Amino acid sequence: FMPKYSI
Amino acid sequence: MCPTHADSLNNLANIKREQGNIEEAVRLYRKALEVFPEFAAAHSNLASVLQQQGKLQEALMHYKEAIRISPTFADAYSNMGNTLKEMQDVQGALQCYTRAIQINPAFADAHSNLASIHKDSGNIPEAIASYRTALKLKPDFPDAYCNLAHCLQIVCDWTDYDERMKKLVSIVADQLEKNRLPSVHPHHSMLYPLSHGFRKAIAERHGNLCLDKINVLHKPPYEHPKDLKLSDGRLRVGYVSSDFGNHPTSHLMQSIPGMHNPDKFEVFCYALSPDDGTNFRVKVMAEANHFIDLSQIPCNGKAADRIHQDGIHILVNMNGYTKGARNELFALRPAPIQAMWLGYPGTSGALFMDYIITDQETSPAEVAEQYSEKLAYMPHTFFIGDHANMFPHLKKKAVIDFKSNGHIYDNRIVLNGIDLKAFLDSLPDVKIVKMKALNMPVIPMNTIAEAVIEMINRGQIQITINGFSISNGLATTQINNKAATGEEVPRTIIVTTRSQYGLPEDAIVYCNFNQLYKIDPSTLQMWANILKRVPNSVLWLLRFPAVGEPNIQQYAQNMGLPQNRIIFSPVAPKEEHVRRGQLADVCLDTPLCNGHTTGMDVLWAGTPMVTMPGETLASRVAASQLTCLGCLELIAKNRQEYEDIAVKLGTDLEYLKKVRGKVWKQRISSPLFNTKQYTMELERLYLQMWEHYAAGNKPDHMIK
Ligand SMILES: O=c1ccn([C@@H]2O[C@H](COP(=O)(O)OP(=O)(O)O)[C@@H](O)[C@H]2O)c(=O)[nH]1
Repeated sequence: FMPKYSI
Repeated sequence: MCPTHADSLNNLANIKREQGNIEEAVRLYRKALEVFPEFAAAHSNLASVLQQQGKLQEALMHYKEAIRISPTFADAYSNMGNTLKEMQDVQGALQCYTRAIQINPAFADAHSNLASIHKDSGNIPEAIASYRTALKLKPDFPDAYCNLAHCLQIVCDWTDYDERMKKLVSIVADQLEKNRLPSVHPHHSMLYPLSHGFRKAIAERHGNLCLDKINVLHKPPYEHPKDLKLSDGRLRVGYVSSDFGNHPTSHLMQSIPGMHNPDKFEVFCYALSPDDGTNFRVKVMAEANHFIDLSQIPCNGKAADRIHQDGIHILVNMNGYTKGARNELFALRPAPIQAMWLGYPGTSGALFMDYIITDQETSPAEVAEQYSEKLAYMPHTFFIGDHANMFPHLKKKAVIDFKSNGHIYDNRIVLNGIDLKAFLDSLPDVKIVKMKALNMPVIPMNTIAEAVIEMINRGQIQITINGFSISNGLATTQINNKAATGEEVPRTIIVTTRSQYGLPEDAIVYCNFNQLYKIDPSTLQMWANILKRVPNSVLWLLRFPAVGEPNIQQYAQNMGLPQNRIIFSPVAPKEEHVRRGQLADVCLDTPLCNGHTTGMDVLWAGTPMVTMPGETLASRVAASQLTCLGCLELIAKNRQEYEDIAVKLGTDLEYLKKVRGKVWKQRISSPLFNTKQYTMELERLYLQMWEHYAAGNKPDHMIK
């Protein structure tokens, strides 16, 4: 469940 | 026994059948077959009209004969296929269509019918391919043309859009003159620039298909109640739906049966669908005074009888021309008052419907000519949603401040949870931002914020902080399937972030989570104008369906937008869908056909929605929602005004904060999401309808 980019 | 005797009967009968007297056509055809049994064309024609009469088992026997007698009879294979499809044997229909095509490769109708099976099954490209084949083979083919048009609308292929719209109108106009069943479906007619007159005429002709199917039952009129004496002063309301289950309709009105006042009302839910096992069905079954599974009573005669025996005063049609409808029930008039409500955003066009429940904003008197029914106005909006009950975890949010020395945003990192207050009270340092009752807790960037962010970034399912369960908002389905669908309220705290969906952290997000079929070229132009005037803003859309994305991205490039200006996300479970609306700044409503359920979904997240109401019911719902909410500044008189409002909300961050705060307060404070108030107003309206009937009046507009 990966995000499209890193905060 | 003679062949040309029988031949003559067949021609006499294609005559009666052409006129429109279906009943005599049958008697002729049947004499033709006593005279010449091995008469393929008679068997095929008798079968065709038996199918219209809904005598499928008998039609199927005669198609089989036609084929036995004439094995090259592609036409009979094609119509036998359609009979099997209506009988739910899609397997057998498919075999019929394919066999027709092998025997006669040049036979267009079988290609069209193969396309319809694909279309029904969600295979839109496979449908487009077969409709295109049918039209190469037979270029004047309205059924194929209009179904291809709807396929193209669904995937947002706007090749020759204006010419296509012109031709759909032309086909409907020709078909209404020439007295055929129009190839445009009434539900689809809201999408094309037909006249109000034409849309109502299309509806009326679909209604008449029910009359053919109930005339074969030869039932007399029912005696209706004239008073409330046998029901103890209680008005008997019958809600009829194929959608008591996991369907939008239930996500709107599942609380209403239970909220009816037992002193004055007795509520019957007539389900047209079997129990799908979901809590939506459980609740309606549990809370209605009576629940009747009409799926177990396939005969419209016996089902209408059952309604009539229950002694219904007002029967409410929640399907209109949608999948699962049994309008035959309503055509048999088992109740003295029969009302359209909520599920179908158009007119029945039919004599057997008395009222449509709507409101002054949705259906103003100036456009009454588009409805065959009398208007019955609810005081605010006819629209309602169960969001207060299904999604109470979104009544309050908190955020994380991660920019630190920068902005305190309300929609980049969001926490929601029934136990959020307790989790916050366990934290050392929580800034509370007053909202010039209401306030947004702000978790500062401590090591706890880092752990939450870590979870989101590593894509972990969940973590634990001070004993509280913290869920990744992308994993709701693994943690609690029932919470994901809206059947349960989530029992964890859920984190939702722009990073999860690839939305830019430093930009205005304009969302539209509708099905792409509601977009036309003009709408995307409007959106492109807004994006060009609000640099770095993005438009957030859904793969709904996915094959629509490349089409929209292409039209957008031709408008001069780089690819990254439109961001597509997959369709999600109900709860993720409603929750992730919290990430948007503004929602841009589709003027062609508004967000309906979708409108209530974005407003529940506190997301302002800009709409331009048109003339159709379907184009005015979002404005009706917004006037009830109390946000008249989000309603545009024209495209210029729409673009201006959108652009103002994207450029003036102080105005955006004010309008977002308005929506966030008023979703609770206004009537829009108040099921108890809604039910009580619906009750006030039911009693008007009834008093009017009891005083011996035919139905008339109810505006007071
Ligand atoms: O990612 C999404 C987008 C939408 N929906 C739901 O899918 C249904 C769409 O129904 P429809 O197209 O009838 O929307 P309406 O026309 O009522 O706005 C609604 O219940 C939405 O809540 C969803 O679960 N996930």
